[PDB]
Amino acid sequence: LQSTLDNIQSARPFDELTVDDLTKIKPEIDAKVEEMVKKGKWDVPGYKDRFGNLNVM
Amino acid sequence: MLKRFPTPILKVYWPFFVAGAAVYYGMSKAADLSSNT
Amino acid sequence: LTTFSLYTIIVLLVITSLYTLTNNNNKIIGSRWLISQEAIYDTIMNMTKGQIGGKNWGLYFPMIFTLFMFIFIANLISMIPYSFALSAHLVFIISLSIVIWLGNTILGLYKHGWVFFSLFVPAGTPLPLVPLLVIIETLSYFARAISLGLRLGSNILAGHLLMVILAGLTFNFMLINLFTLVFGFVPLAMILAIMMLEFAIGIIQGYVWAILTASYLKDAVYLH
Amino acid sequence: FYFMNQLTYGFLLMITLLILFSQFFLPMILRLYVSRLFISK
Amino acid sequence: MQLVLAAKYIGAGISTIGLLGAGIGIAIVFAALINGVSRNPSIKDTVFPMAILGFALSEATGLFCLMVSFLLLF
Amino acid sequence: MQLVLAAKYIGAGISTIGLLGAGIGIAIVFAALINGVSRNPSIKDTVFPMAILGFALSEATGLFCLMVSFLLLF
Amino acid sequence: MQLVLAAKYIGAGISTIGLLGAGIGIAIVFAALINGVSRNPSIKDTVFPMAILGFALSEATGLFCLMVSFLLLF
Amino acid sequence: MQLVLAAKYIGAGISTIGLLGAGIGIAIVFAALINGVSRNPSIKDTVFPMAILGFALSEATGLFCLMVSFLLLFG
Amino acid sequence: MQLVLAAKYIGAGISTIGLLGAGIGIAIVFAALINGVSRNPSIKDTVFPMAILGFALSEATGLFCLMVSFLLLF
Amino acid sequence: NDESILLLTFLGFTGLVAKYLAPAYKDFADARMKKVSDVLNASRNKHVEAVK
Repeated sequence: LQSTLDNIQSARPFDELTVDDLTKIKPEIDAKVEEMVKKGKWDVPGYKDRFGNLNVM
Repeated sequence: MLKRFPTPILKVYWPFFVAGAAVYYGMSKAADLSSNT
Repeated sequence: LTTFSLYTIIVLLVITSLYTLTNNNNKIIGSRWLISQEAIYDTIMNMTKGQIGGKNWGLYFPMIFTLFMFIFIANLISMIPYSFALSAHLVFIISLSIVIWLGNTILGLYKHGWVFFSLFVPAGTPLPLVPLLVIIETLSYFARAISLGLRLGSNILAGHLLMVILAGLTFNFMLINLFTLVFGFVPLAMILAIMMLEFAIGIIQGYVWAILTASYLKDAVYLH
Repeated sequence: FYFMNQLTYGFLLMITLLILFSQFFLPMILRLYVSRLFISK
Repeated sequence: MQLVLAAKYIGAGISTIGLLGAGIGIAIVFAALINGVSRNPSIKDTVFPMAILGFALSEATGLFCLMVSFLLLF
Repeated sequence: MQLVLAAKYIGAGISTIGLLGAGIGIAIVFAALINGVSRNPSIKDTVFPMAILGFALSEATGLFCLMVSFLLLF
Repeated sequence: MQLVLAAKYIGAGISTIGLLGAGIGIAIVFAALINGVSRNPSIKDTVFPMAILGFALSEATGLFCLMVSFLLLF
Repeated sequence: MQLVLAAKYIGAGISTIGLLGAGIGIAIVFAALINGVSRNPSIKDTVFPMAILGFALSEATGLFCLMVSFLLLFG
Repeated sequence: MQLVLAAKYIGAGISTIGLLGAGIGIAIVFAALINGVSRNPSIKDTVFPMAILGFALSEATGLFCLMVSFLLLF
Repeated sequence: NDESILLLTFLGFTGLVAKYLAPAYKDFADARMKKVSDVLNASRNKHVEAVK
C-alpha cells in the first residue's frame, strides 16, 4: 500500500489521461457501456452534480 | 474519442425513412408531369 | 451539380471542421470549440426531456439535433450581398416540412392506427361538436406543416433581397451627394442593423423549427 | 423540380451525422462523465 | 381578363389583412403565459402546451387568410 | 361577367377578414384561461371544457366568414 | 398590362398593411417579459427564451405578410 | 404609365402606416419599462438593454415599411 | 398626369394615417408615466427622461409618416 | 463599387465581432476548464486518501 501512495503521487494524469486508456485499465468501463444501450438505459444521470449542464443563458 | 459504442441508427428510425421512400416514388414523377422544359 | 448540391457539399465541409477535426486533448475540455456544440447539444438534450421526455425522448433525439444542425449551418453564411443562398428558391424547406409531417403521421398511424383519429377529440367536444373539431384539428395538421416550411424560406428570401434593395439605394446616395456627410453612412448603418437581424432571426428560427418539430413528435407518440 | 441528389442525399447526411455524433461524441461525453465518476470513487 | 386578374390581386391583398389579428392573438397568448409563469412558476410545465395550442389555432386563422389570398392569386 | 367575377373576388377577400376576429377572440379566451389557471391551479379541471368550446365556436365564427368568402369565390 | 400592374401594386400595399399586427405583437410579448421579470427577478432565465420565441413567431408572421406583398412586386 | 405611377404613389402611401405599429410597439415597450422600473427600481438595469432591443426591433419593422413605401415610390 | 397628381394627393392623405400611432403612443407612454410617478415619487427622476425619449421616438415615427406624405405633396 | 464597400463594412463588423468588448463566452469558457480541472484535482485525490 505504501508503493500505491508512491504510485499515485507521480502518476496523476488529471489533465492528460485517455478514456480509451480507462478502457484499457478496466474492461468493466468498456463492458458497462454496451449493455447500457441494449437494455434501454439511454439516459445517464450523475453529471449535473459535478459539472453544470452549461446552458446558454 | 471516436470509440464506436453502438446506438440506434436504423432500428427505430425506419418510419421516416420509409416515408421518404414513399415520397421519392412520386417525387420524381411530379417533375416529369410538370416538365415545362 | 446544381447550386443546391454544391452548397450542400460546402455545408458538410464546415460541419466536420468544428468538432471532428479537433479530437486531440482526450478530455471534455481543452478546446473552446468543444464547449460550443456541447452547449447546443445540452440545450437541445434537456429540451428533449422537457418536450419529448417520458418514454423515448432520447430515442428520437438525433433527428431534432440533425435538423437543427442543418438549419443552423444553412443560416450562418447567408448574409454576404452575393449570397445566392439556397438557390434563391428555398423549395426544399417546404419539402423538409412535407416529409417531416408525412413521416409524423405514418408513425402515428403505425403506433395508433385507428386510434390516431381519436387525437382530433382531446377531452370534450361531444357528438354535436365532433365534426367541427375534427375539421379544425385535421386541417390544422396540414396547416402548420406547410406554414413551417414557407415561413423560414420566405424570410431568408426576404432577408436576402432587403440586403440588395437597400444596397442599391446606398449606391445611389454615395454617387449623388458632393460635399455633405449624412447621406451614406446612415443607410450603411441600417445595412449593419438589418444584417444583424437576418443573422439573429436564422438562429432562433432554427430553434423555433427545432421546438416545433419536437412539438409534433409528442402528438404522434403521445395522444392527448 | 431537382430533387435526386439532395433529399435522398439529405437523409444520407442525417445518417452520417447520426454516426459521427451518436457513435463518436455521445460516447465521448458519456465517457468523460463516467471517467470522472470513477475518478471520485 | 385583365380586370379579373387585377381584382384577383387586390382580393389577395385584402385577404392578407386578416392575419394581423392572428399575430396579435399569438402575442397576447404568449404574454399571458409570461404573466402566469410570473405568478405561478411551478405551473409552467402544465400550462405551456395550451400556449402552443392557441398559437397553432391563431396561425390556422392566419393561414386561412393565406389560403384565400393564394387561391385568389393562383 | 368580368366585373361580376372581379367583385366576387374582392368580396371574398374582404370576407375572409373574420379570421382576424376569430384569432383575437380565441387568444383572449386563452389569455384569461392561463391567468386563471396560474392564479388558481385547482380550477383547471372545471375551467378547461367551456373554454375549449368557447374558443372553438369563436373560431367557427371566422369559419363562417371563410365560408362566405368561399361562396363568393364559387 | 397597365391595370394589372396597378392592382398588383395596390395589393402589395394592402398586404404590407399586415406588419402592424406583427410589430404590436412582438412589442406586447416583450412588455409581458418586462412586467414578469420586474415582479419576479428570479424568473428571467425561464421566461426570456419563451418571449424570444414568441417574438420570432410574430416576426415570421409579419414576414409572411411581407412575402405575400413581394409576390405582387417581382 | 400615368396610372402605373399613380398606383405606385397610393400603394406607397398606404404601406407607410407601418410606422404607426412601430410607434405603438415602442410606446408599449417603454410603458412596460416605466411600470417595471417604478414597481422594482432594482430590475431597471436588467430590463433596460432588453427594452432597447425591443425598441430596435419594432422601429426596424416600421422603418422597413418605410423602405417598402420608398421602393413603391422610386421603383 | 391628372391621375398622377390625384393619386399623389390620395397617397399623402392615406400616409398621414400614421399619426394615429404617434398620438396613441405618446398617450400610453404618458399614461404609464403617470402611473409610475403616482406609484412612488422617488422613481420620477429616473423614469421621466426615458419616457420623454419614448415620446420623441413615437413622434419620430409619426414624423416619418408626415415626411413621406410631404413627398407625396410636393 | 457598391459591392466592395459592403464587404469592407462587414469586415469592420467582423472586426467588431472579434472584440465583443471582452466577450462573455471567452470568460464563460475560461470558468469552465478551471472548474473541470479543479474537480479532477479533488476527485482523484478523494480516493487517494482512501488508501491513506
